[PDB]
Amino acid sequence: ADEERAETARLTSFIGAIAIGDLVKSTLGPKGMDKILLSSGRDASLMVTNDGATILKNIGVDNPAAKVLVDMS
Amino acid sequence: TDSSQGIPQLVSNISACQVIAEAVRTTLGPRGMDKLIVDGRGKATISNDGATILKLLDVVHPAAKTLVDIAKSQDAEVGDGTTSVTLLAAEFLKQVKPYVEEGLHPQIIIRAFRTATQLAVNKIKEIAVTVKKADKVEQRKLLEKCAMTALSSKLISQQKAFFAKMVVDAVMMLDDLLQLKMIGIKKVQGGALEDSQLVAGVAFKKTFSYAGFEMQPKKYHNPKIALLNVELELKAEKDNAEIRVHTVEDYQAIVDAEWNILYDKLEKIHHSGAKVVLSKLPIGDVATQYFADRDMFCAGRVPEEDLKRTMMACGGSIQTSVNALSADVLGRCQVFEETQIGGERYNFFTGCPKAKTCTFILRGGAEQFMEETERSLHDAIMIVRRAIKNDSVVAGGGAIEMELSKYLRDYSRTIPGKQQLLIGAYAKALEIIPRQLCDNAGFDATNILNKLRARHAQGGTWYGVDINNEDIADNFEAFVWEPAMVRINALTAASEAACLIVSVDETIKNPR
Amino acid sequence: VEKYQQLQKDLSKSMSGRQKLEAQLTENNIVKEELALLDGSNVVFKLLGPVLVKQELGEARATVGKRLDYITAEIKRYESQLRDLERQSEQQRETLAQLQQE
Amino acid sequence: KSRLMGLEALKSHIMAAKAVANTMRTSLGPNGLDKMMVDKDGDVTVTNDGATILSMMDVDHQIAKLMVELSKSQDDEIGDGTTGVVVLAGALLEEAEQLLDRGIHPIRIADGYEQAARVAIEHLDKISDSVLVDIKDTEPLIQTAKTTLGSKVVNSCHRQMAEIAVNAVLTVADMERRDVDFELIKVEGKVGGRLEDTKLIKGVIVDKDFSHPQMPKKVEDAKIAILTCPFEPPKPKTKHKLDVTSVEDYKALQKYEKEKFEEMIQQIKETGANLAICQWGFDDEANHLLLQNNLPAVRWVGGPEIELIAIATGGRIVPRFSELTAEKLGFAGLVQEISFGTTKDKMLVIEQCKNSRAVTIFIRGGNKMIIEEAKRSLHDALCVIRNLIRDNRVVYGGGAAEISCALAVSQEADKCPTLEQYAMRAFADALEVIPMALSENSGMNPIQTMTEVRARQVKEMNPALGIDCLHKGTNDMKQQHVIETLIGKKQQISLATQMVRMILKIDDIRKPGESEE
Amino acid sequence: MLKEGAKHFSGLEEAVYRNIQACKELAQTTRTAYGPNGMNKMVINHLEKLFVTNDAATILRELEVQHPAAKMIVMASHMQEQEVGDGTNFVLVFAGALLELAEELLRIGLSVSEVIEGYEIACRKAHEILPNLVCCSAKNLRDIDEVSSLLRTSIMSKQYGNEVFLAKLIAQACVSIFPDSGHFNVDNIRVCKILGSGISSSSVLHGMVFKKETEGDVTSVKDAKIAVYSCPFDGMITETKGTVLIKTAEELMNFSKGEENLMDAQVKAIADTGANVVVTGGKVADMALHYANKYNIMLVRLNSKWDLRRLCKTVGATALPRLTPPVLEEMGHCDSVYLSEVGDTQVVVFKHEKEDGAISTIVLRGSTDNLMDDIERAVDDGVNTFKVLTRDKRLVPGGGATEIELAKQITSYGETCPGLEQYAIKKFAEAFEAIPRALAENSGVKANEVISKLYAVHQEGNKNVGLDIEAEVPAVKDMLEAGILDTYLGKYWAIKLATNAAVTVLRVDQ
Amino acid sequence: LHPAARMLVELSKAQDIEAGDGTTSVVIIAGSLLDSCTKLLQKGIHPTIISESFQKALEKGIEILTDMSRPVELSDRETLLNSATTSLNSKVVSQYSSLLSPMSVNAVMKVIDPATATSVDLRDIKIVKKLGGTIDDCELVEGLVLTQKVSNSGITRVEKAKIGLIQFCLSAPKTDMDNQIVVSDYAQMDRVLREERAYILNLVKQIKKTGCNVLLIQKSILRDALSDLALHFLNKMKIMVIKDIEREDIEFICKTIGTKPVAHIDQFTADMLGSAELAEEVNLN
Repeated sequence: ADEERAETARLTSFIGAIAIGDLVKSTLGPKGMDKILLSSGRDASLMVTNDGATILKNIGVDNPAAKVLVDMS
Repeated sequence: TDSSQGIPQLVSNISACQVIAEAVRTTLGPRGMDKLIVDGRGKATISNDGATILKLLDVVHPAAKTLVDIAKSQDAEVGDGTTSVTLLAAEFLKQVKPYVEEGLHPQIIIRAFRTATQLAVNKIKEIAVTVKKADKVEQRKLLEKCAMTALSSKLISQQKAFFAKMVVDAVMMLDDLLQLKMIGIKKVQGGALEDSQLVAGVAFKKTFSYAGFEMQPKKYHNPKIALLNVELELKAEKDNAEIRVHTVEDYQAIVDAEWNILYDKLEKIHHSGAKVVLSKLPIGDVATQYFADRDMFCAGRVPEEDLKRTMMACGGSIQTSVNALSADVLGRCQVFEETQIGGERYNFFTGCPKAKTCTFILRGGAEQFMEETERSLHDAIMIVRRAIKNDSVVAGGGAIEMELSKYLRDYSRTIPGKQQLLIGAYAKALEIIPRQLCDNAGFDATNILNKLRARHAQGGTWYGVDINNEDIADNFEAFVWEPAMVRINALTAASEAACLIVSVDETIKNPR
Repeated sequence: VEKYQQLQKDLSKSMSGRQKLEAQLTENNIVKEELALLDGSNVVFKLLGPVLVKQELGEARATVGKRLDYITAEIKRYESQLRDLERQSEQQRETLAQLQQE
Repeated sequence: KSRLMGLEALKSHIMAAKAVANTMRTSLGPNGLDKMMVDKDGDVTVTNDGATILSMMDVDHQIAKLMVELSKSQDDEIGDGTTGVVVLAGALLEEAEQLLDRGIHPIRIADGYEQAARVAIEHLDKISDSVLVDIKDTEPLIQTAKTTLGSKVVNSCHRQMAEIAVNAVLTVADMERRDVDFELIKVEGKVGGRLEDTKLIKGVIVDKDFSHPQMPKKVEDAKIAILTCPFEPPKPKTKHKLDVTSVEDYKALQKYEKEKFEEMIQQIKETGANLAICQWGFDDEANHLLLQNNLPAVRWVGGPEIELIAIATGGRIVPRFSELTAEKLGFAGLVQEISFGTTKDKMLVIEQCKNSRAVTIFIRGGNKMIIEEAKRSLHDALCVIRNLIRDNRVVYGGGAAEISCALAVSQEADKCPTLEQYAMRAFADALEVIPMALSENSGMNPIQTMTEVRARQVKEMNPALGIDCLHKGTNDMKQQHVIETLIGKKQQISLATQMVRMILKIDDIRKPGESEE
Repeated sequence: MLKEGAKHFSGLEEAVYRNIQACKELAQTTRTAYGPNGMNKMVINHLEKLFVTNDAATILRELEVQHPAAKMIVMASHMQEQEVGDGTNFVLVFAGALLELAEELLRIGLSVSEVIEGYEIACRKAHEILPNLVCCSAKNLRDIDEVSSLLRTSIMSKQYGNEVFLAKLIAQACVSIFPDSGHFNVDNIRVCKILGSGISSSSVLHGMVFKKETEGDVTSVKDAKIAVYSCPFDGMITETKGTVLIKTAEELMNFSKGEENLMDAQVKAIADTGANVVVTGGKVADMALHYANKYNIMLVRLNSKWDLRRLCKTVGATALPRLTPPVLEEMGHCDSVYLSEVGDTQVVVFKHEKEDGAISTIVLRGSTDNLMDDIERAVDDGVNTFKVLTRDKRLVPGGGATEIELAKQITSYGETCPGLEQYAIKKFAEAFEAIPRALAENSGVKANEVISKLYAVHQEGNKNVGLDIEAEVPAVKDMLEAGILDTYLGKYWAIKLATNAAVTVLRVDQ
Repeated sequence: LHPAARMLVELSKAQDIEAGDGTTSVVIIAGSLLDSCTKLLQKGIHPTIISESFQKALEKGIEILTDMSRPVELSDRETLLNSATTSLNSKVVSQYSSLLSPMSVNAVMKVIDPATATSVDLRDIKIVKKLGGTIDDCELVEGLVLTQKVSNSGITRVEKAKIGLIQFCLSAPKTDMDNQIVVSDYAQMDRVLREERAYILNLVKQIKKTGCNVLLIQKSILRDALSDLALHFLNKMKIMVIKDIEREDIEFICKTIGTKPVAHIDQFTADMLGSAELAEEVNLN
């Protein structure tokens, strides 16, 4: 219903997926540094992960890039 | 307990009058800028007239709401002048708003209005020209021209000259109207413009295929036409119901019984005589099998108006019950034919036992020339049928106004004073009307109007702007042709619309 | 209309047997006192069926308890069937009443 | 109950086409980056042309409204060039306010644009070949389905669909005498197969009903029996209680099942087509007890299907099993039991050379996205040939005509003069927008890129060559084989000024307080 | 007040200043609303219904004012209109004009009773020379032109244009048909507008004009035993059942069948109660109607309470809902009961016309009711301007000629009387020029031109103004000698009634 | 609900079960490091670098730390007494603890098999209480003190007692109350009443036939129910019926004294039947 045109979207599609590709790579690696998982559904209910698949689950993210990159990873 | 007196209320009157006038302004002219009006239900309105869009528009001004009647009063009587009168009484209300402030405010306003139109309506009716069946024309060449004339503005192809003679004859056939509702142009997929058609009865744009549809008769030298407000299908009479099964006869049972009552519905009308069963609603899977097995024609989704227009041409009746119908609520032709022009299977209903209806079959199946020709043909009707009605005919595009506005300002020097301006400005009020079509024809109206003023002065037959040509000329000679009476009507409508309101700066408004 | 009645009918029907249980239930308690009171001081007797069986004390109390219990359960049996038969009447009433009427 | 003034409203109207045509401008062709959709209901999707997106996108404004409106007829017939007029009519739209900004009638500008299409029409008329034939048009439809099957689902043209595109449209085309209807040709995906499972279907395809495969799987005759009646005791796809009040009625049922099986095996066979489409559902038990008898029995059929395949055959349906005639049976040119996918059931493909009053060509997919991405190819590739048989006329597209048709019109300007030259000038320029805009969406500098075939347009005329649409280092429309139905381009031509011609219609920009409400 | 106390919305400024202005603005409206005028005043109803009238009460009724000042007086114009036709549009403006002279006297500082009485004093003096202003009287109430000469005035006093044929058709309506000897009936004379044809096409059908459709066969007999019923057929069936259609199925086929002969019963019992016409405030019932077609009972499918009213009124009828076989109570009156087509609509007609029960019902053809309404406004007045119930009305100059006559007279006396009484009596004879100023506007001239000549014409009882060019420069019409005259009566009332309030309305400071 | 604050409510909570000691103090330890952290973060040391330095160093710490501590005999309940009591008197609660220290270390010394005295989990050890009583009425108990009892005719004192579990209903299934009834009429009830009565006695019978001297019946909600009269018929079987008992205590009596869950007559087995050398209820102290 609503056109999202090139650059401002390409920021949004980036900046989220930019934000997405980080706290995963933060965690990613053996010395990849953990990210606290946050379930806003249950209080803050938490883990602290090296897994981005968990990251997607706990805090729901909306980026089309993400939703793609969600499916990819 | 609300109201206001005073010129502010009077100015409040003209405040609305000019604005709503601006709407219709060229709305009936070919061009403008349109606002499609989608209504809170989601209902889009592009309407060529302001009137329908005025039908949409609330008027907080009883003053401007009167013209809603008057423009409609000029709309209902004709269908034109709605725009025009809307551009006139306002133009009046335009003119005198200073004159009021200039002191014309007393009732010499409304006292002067009457003779003004009274002057014209005689001078109006006199200059108009009458024709016969042998006179200037077959009486067809009148309509031929007047259809050609209306087929002119949108240029399409030159077959507009040939389409002219087409529409004339059904126009001859009914002419129980200035309006075209009982004839109508049916845009017909397939064919060419050059081959168009005119039905001597109704006919249906598209009827749809079913089981054995090429089987179901497309040809009757007479039908019995079942006009159905309702449909028939397996969803109308269930094809689906369960049963508790012991012998598989139980499987055979619930299927067989259901199949009947669908066929009951239609055989009762099939045995009520209907060879043409017209459901303006679809026919479903199992029901049309019966229609297919009956070997009597049925039609699903056929136009309700054409279905209504049928009982105009065919003298039929809409059958809201499908059960145990009869032949009088049926309908007739002395030809039911059906054939697919282009892609639309097209019912042919003619030889009808009567006609309240013909219809015009426009082919080429093409979006462009046809929609214009239609819009052009509709006014041919507005002319050619009214040309039939009134053979005395006059010419537009300033073929009159100059002379009129001349004739008036001519008499101004006798008056001079307040109503002298009513001799001059009532004169003035005329030429904004063609001033729209010079916008539409892409001209400067002024010098167009200027010379034609002089060329009704030094001239004085029909000289005036022609948007059809996009030129100026003697317009009756340009064959710009409309009867006189429609003038007098708009004249009476316009001159009366104003004078009432100028007599009112005093308007009482109460919730109680 | 007859459809409305059977549901009213079966209502108080299966209502009838369910009530007298409580008096039996009541006397089931009345005998428990006495089955707690009797050691078998004088010969204890169940009677179920046209035979009068030889009855022993210890088996009698658990019986009448079960009898108490079995009966006590049977307040629920129709209290299910109560609303059952009660409802199907009411549903048809306004219909069948008006059906009786017109 | 507030009212914009003319130009104002149009200035308010011109605020519409810009972005919505813009969406096309980086989406034009394969070098155009195609369109994406997301939903308030939470569905992110890719969209295409105008119609797909502009229907999936929702249109606020009468301009935007007319888009889908103006759009339909395009993709209906030709199917290719849909996204084009959006840019184009939007360009001319921005040419219109411009000439109003240049102080020229909204009236007049829309005037000289109309026949400005003609000098582009006559210009287009000349372009490329106004001819194609069966063995010929095979190859451009190859090319057409090259760029069709190579621009959308896969970038690899898969010659199957590329040929599946040519044949069944011909099948309805050669039936209709160099006429064909996009309704009749139909593109049907069903996933679980592959985008490399692609089927030319001139008849109906439905999963052959097996309440048992082992009880013989077979297809019989070439012909189909379309039945509202039972080919085995009937049932309307709704639960039918199977109980037996005694232990003995347990014995008689399966006999009754088989007594009517063989009887309906009898009475439908004597009617014809032992394969019989029974509109009715039925128990998987006894359905395979007829299968146990014989003749795989089609049950739980869609109510539409029977009449759908009926009308396609041109034959009727048996409404009542006591009524038996082969015309109330269907007509299969070939009934063929066909395994649907490697993943799942055999279907029964009814391929109708008897009569096909519908032709539903088939494809499968590894995903529902790609399979519809593929149908997206298929429909419009079937749409070009649709007209492209009605006229075999084709014009090398992609900006070569745009750079060219502008030649006639903008040169027709000072041939015209007064207002028409403007309405020739601000007209034709809108054409070269797209090769610009195609160079835009490419990595290409458009004015530069446009300048090139320009020199060509001075060097040569109406290049069958042109600029790379594929963004090929070489620039033709020949080497690119970018050529569109010389209908469709002009069909596309018909659309653009019409919209501007639409936005002007009457003088009423007023609203009651209802405009878009 | 200064305190928290009591209740008043008048006094201090209000009494002096604001009441007078509350006594002003609407009189200001009525100024060209009365007398010959081209003034027109749009009005919307509680219906929000756009309409134009120079009649006050129509406008008045929907006007609310916190003051009684504007409020209370309007009853007088009604008290007037209770007596007669127009002159009512003159009543208030006469007050308001002469009033605001007193606030000037209040500026000049004249005491209430000092301001009060000189008017009252001269109010006699008006009424005293008012008979000296009788220039004619009403000869033949049967004659058209005898009467049309008058009727033109209140219509003129309403509106200038249409007055003539109105004044004709109203006597062609035959105000003749009553003695008007003290016997005159505007229940037997009703204005019934056909929407259709023209208003020059508007007729007068003597006998009740009911544009309501004459339903089925016409009256049993013309001396119609009339059954006027608010709801004579509401339907005889009740379908409530198991399904409120069928549950026990045959129980349906009883009542839809058993309903209609109860409508027959009722309709037969319409023939049995004896009504030569039955009248339905509620709906017609078709079978009943068919039975009433069998029984040939004239019927009215639907009846306005207005219908039912006049029906209940003149017939002696009583409109009743009846689910029962009906009972004549309503009975008859009218001895001829017909069907007419005027504007080509079925007109239920009732005529007994006895010269006393005599029904002459004006039937207005016209294509607009608002048209026929602002018409009927003046038409309302003309008949009851004709209705004096003096066959000899002592016809006095119409149009306001008598005004200037006593302007000289009573202020010349107002001169003669001494004291602060003077201006009281002097302002009195100055109250005339208001309308000679008011209509002079719509006429298009200043009032000095008017009044100086209206003075310089001196004693005439003819020479006067209105909406005219004669009203412009000459300050001369014949508001006597042309056929525009007035009954002596409403004069006395239009004079007196307003003088009372103008006195009285000031005295109350509360 | 702050998560690093959650870590804290997580932190000492473990130290509760980790010890029950230094739990307040393991709050005191954490921040001190975290105090040193932002420093290293103001220095910018890396969280991996920061981390791996530390738990390592803790090892490095605990070593030197370890020898500071003095190994004391864990076989000697007195040395156990002394140290713990010295601990207890080096620590907060000596009031009853030191009085209860002969109890504490003993049940421990009981569940102490090794001279090592291992970890000594509290599992087999069962804390019980009795309203009132006395701190002297406190005692260790060598076999499970159980909540109340069910004896109608049931055995009060039973010994060497095979302890039955019931995970099945003994009443017959509950139909309209506890038992099997179908009646709209008394003929209906009087006929089928034969069925329910007799079998529940049989299902009762087989239990004692399965060699249950004690019966653990978990709660009648953890049950369908036991009809007390058939249970009186079962109490007539002179089994020791403990009914309405926690599944936990069932599991405790399962894990600890070895009465494993019995959901069926066949599922009565000596493994699922604990042996109570004396099971007798006591009212006193």
